[PDB]
Amino acid sequence: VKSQQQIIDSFKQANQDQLFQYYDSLTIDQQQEFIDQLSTIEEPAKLISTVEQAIRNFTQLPNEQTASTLDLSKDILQNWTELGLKAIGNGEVAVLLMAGGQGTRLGSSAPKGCFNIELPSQKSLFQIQAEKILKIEQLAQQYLKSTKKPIINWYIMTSGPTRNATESFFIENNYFGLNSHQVIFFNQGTLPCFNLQGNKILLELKNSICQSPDGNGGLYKALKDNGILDDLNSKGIKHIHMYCVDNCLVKVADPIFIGFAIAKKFDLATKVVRKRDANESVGLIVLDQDNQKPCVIEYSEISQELANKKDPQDSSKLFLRAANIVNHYYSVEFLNKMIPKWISSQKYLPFHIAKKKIPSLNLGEFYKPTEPNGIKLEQFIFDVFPSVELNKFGCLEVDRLDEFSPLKNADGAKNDTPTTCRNHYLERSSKWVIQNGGVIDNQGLVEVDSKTSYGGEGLEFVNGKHFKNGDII
Ligand SMILES: CC(=O)N[C@H]1[C@@H](OP(=O)(O)OP(=O)(O)OC[C@H]2O[C@@H](n3ccc(=O)[nH]c3=O)[C@H](O)[C@@H]2O)O[C@H](CO)[C@@H](O)[C@@H]1O
Ligand SMILES: [Mg+2]
Repeated sequence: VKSQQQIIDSFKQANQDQLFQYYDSLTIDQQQEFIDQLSTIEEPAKLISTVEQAIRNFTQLPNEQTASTLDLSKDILQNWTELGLKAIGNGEVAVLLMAGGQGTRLGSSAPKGCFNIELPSQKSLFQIQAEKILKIEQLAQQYLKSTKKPIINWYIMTSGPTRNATESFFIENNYFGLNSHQVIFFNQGTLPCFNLQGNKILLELKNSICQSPDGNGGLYKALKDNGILDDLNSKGIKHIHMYCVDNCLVKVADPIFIGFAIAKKFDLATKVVRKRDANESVGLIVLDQDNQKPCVIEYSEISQELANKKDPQDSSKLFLRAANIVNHYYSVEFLNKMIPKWISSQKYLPFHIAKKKIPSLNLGEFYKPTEPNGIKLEQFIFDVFPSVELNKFGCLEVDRLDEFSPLKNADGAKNDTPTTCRNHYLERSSKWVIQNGGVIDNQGLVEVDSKTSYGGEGLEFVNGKHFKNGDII
């Protein structure tokens, strides 16, 4: 621990004198708290240098590293399903939920997982995913003929701001049927916010700097610091499924995805769907021709010309169309070996710059700006992809209508709203029912309860039966 004076000196030597503009006029407790806040920032001069640093030839992945659920035979998919249900039934599968984002585009005070897309069940994203988990645990247990149901640890990464309401939500709901010990919360770190030029850290208040979650890429360090990686080893976990909280269709702990990784012996794998259109705000999974490594090019950093390139083999398609749906597979053995490397260098987790309108101290009191006035920093979870060996990387293309419908925007937008989430969810439910001989009245849509079906299976009993709009099956 450094003394109050030492923390101050270090920030001054890093040229952050603006941070102490009003220091002397603060009470002693405000000064002590400010210093406490400042001391969590490891090596400021470096960080400010690293931020300075922050301020192309791609092609499609080789066929050898790709596979698609829309092409594989029922037997292969069934075999992967079994490989995954076995891993699950043996207590080898854990799930990592990234829920540290603020979801600004959604305009809501509560954490996004608490969001209710108004399905007939009124169930939140969090509840939907928890029943998804209970369900696959049962499917795994049936498959293995176990007496006891396997447990799938659900590690939920929250941010300082989303933590209390998230944990409280789960407690208030008795964990949605899950064992209280299998839902494990841990906070990711933050990074200071900077001025538009990126050389000065912004003051939120006379005695506090503006800070924000360090991006989903800050998960690796949170994993190590919060003893999560330690827990994986102690519980004998071998497989990890990491996903985004906003996907209302997400197949949590999808046995097919896990079987796919097991079958091929992949250290790392990821899911993609066909890009909606040139402008869809999705990263794209490609092969960097320069180093012959898999990687993702984010939607906010790809050139307009490249996002619109037509495919040389087919004019009607976009050349780069493997949209990233934030569904990753990691082997625990790969994480044990790589996490130490990934968090001790900007090489695999470079900062990403995002201009923002940041409510903060005016250069002299608070104020809500109406044009960008600073930058937030973010590390991206996929920046470690090129560190994997190509033949150890897998890319599974899946069906969007069954696996990806994100909640990104408040109602009113054309895409990725509570309304599109709801419709996609009900359409998938209705299709499963109908696909099983069920009959839904015209203009009717039903909801399938995960307790009844994880993803379409076990719906045979629905044959010949009729349904009305809004029924829950
Ligand atoms: C960096 C990244 O993943 N980009 C992906 C993200 O875009 P996008 O920019 O929309 O990312 P989001 O901001 O919604 O974050 C993705 C996920 O990471 C979480 N999160 C984010 C920031 C943070 O500090 N902590 C944290 O836990 C969010 O809670 C969410 O579960 O989803 C798109 C699919 O919809 C993909 O095509 C993009 O490639
Ligand atoms: Mg292939």
